[PDB]
Amino acid sequence: MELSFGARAELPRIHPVASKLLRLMQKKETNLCLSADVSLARELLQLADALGPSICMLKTHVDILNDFTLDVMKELITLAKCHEFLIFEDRKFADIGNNVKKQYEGGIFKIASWADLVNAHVVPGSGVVKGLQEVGLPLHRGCLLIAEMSSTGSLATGDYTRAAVRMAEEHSEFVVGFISGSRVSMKPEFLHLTPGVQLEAGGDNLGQQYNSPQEVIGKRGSDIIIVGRGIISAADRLEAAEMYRKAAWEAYLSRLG
Amino acid sequence: MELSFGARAELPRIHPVASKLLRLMQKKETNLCLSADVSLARELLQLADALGPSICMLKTHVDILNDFTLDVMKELITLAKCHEFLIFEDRKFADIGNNVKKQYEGGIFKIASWADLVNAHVVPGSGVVKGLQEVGLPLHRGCLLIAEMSSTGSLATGDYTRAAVRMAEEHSEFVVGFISGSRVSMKPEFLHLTPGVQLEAGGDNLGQQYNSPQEVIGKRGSDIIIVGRGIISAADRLEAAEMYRKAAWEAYLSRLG
Ligand SMILES: O=c1ccn([C@H]2C[C@H](O)[C@@H](COP(=O)(O)O)O2)c(=O)[nH]1
Ligand SMILES: O=c1ccn([C@H]2C[C@H](O)[C@@H](COP(=O)(O)O)O2)c(=O)[nH]1
Ligand code: PRO
Ligand code: PRO
Repeated sequence: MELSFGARAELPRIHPVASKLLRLMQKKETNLCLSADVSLARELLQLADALGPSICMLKTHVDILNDFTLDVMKELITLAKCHEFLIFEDRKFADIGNNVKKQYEGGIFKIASWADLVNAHVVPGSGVVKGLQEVGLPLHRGCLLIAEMSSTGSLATGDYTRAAVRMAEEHSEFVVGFISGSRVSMKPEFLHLTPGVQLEAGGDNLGQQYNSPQEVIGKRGSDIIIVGRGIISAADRLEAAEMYRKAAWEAYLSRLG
Repeated sequence: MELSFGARAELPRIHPVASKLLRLMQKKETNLCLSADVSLARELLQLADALGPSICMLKTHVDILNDFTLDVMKELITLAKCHEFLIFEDRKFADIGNNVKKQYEGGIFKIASWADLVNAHVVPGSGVVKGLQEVGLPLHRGCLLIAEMSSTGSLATGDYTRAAVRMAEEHSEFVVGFISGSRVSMKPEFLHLTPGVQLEAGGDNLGQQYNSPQEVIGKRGSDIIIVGRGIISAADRLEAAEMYRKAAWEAYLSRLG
């Protein structure tokens, strides 16, 4: 009884941000999130424009953007609306509730003003979600909980993963899914996004480990692949994005049957 | 065989940042870290100047500082040198190694350029330390690992805490201690800093829980208290800082015997 992305977008308990995302995934035949891990605004915006049609989401990394301004984010929003993708900020919210509330809304980045999605670690307990929600729910935003990590020695396993799933399921008005390596929730309203993805086997020199789109979407049951260096270190980033999109999309279609 | 702060500063395996910190704690009779959770540079700098003599450390929160500039941090460094306290940035590094390396060195904040200490969550595995170390060791910086958290529902317990201690003990060239609620390492070279501290019992509305300086330094064996609202919401923040300093210092002296 596995539903297509387009049918999941209509589920009774679906969050509006998840619904918007699932609808554009189905329309564009993409379940690829670009991890835009670049330090220059011009490169961020040129990638967003050229790859926009091929992606369902762009993961920003504002903490490394040397020439960040709120105007850069305005131009990114224009591209996101034009090409139809969501903006997901990488910042790892992972503090007591009172702190994440202020980190999400304020400072120089004003993340909640432009990010459709943010992610949080569950280690502080559910106050991390409650603090974020106090800013995000009035703004009609969503959050992803980090239930598993792709890196060597990850402690997001076993009971920790189970606690992340429970915290999501109990905060479904704001939490729309997970960063995970696999399907972790049985409820189809939740999105599973998986980083640590490359076409070829391997890793990096600092604990990253890769699995293929076919493995993580097809066998492990995740919904979306998050891809950084597999695309951004390639010469032709458009062609690379298309190879990842086609891989993730076919893997989804084959599992759906 | 519990050693004073001044003797711990001379231990063979002590990290230079820890040694500097332990020496000024002993000299100034303070084991208080101010959590400067304010949004205005003028308030940050006025607190740093007036409370500098009473603290061993100031925990900055640059992600909420509405008028951050690197010049603000230069003026903070002048005060830190004048009054003799370390600068500890609150940012919860909690990503794969390749990402934390860039987050620590770059973007608009350039944290490694001005922060003596940073803290990291251990959930990603030891790549989080290896990535930070690649920037921090050349800069002669130190790191604290979050082994326990003060908030309700914290998952930093049991095997997770044990993994944080092992990761610290195996990366002693860069990791100088812990954010924890108690002594977690038996090795006296490591510093234990404890947030969630107030003179009175209670908590906040978003999962924070408080224990007293006497409990966390005296009974639980921690070295330093981290105090935010107990000081910054008080009318006279200097008097409040002095009450917390005297509480934490006496608790340390009584345990030492
Ligand atoms: O468990 C996690 C959570 C986030 N990520 C983030 C970190 C980076 O920004 C991307 C992965 O980038 P890549 O260049 O594909 O290795 O996703 C991760 O790789 N693993
Ligand atoms: O486990 C932790 C780790 C960091 N903190 C940080 C969060 C805040 O910046 C301070 C606590 O501030 P306070 O106002 O004293 O509740 O320390 C914490 O409270 N608990
Ligand atoms: O056999 C394997 O696991 C890998 C997957 C990507 C290419 N070959
Ligand atoms: O009895 C207690 O635990 C609390 C501690 C702070 C003041 N009274």
